[PDB]
Amino acid sequence: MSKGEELFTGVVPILVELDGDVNGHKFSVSGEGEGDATYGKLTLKFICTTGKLPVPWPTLVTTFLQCFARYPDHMKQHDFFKSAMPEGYVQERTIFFKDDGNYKTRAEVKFEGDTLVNRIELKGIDFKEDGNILGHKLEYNYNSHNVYIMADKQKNGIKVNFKIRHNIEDGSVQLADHYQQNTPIGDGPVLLPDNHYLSTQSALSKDPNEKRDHMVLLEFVTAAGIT
Ligand SMILES: [Ca+2]
Ligand SMILES: [Ca+2]
Repeated sequence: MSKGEELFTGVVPILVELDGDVNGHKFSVSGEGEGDATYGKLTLKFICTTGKLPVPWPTLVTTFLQCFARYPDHMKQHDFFKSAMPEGYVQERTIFFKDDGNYKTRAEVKFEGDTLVNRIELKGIDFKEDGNILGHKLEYNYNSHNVYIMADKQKNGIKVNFKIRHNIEDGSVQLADHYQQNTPIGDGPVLLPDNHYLSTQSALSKDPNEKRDHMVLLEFVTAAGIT
């Protein structure tokens, strides 16, 4: 019921490009993989191209593709993300790390030909030198979360909020509160959803032959909350 829905019935190649500055530490990440929205499935490999990543890889997972969520057929009228394609959407976030600094991000997600592209600028400030982020105290793992979606009708987009729980090496938890807004790039109509959420599961791993600083990500994203 959108033109965009049909762009995602098969396997779609994905590119991710991020430039970051966290407390003056500048870095870039390039990612490649593919997405199969029929199964809510994402498989991606990220590589830090400027050397060693200066923050923990788990802190960047949410920044590095919600147009690949599997929306059940009865919920397809609530898929804002695909409806903005191919022209795309801007995805903006503030991520507040409890007792620590914050990330501000701006992403443009759209098709470049047949390839779905996520281009990101990230700015992190007020981080603690011996905090869990700059001190690299977060485990290389990931929890499952619900991301809550609301229409923003006076902006023709959506508002999204959720809390990520990052495991800390001492057994504790680093909360990362996400405030998110998405707005279409083009001028065409989009689908404005009723309230609902995306259930997310993610698995981080390493490529045994890769010597560069990297992250392999397997994700499943499923819309829910409307019956
Ligand atoms: Ca450590
Ligand atoms: Ca309605």
